[PDB]
Amino acid sequence: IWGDSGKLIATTA
Repeated sequence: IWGDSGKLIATTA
């Protein structure tokens, strides 16, 4: 996981 643990969609925010 490159950022969020679950829904991995933290591109701009």
